Amino acid sequence: VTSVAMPSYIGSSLEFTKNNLIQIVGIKEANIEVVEVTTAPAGSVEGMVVEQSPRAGEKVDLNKTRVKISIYKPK
Repeated sequence: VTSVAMPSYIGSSLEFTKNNLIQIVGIKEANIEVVEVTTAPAGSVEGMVVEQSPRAGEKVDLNKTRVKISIYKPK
């Protein structure tokens, strides 16, 4: 079975998170969706990962899972 635990990316930059998934975890670029969210916990920095699917430590299948990364982009 080619399923690993999802790293915790909350608080990291999008660039780090995307390239970690691709180069270290082995997720295909096609299976990463980036969404911008307008709200985030207090202290969040614009551009930072504030939510992720799968959640930290949950199963991610290297070929099946559609990874979703939410980035804080306030108005």
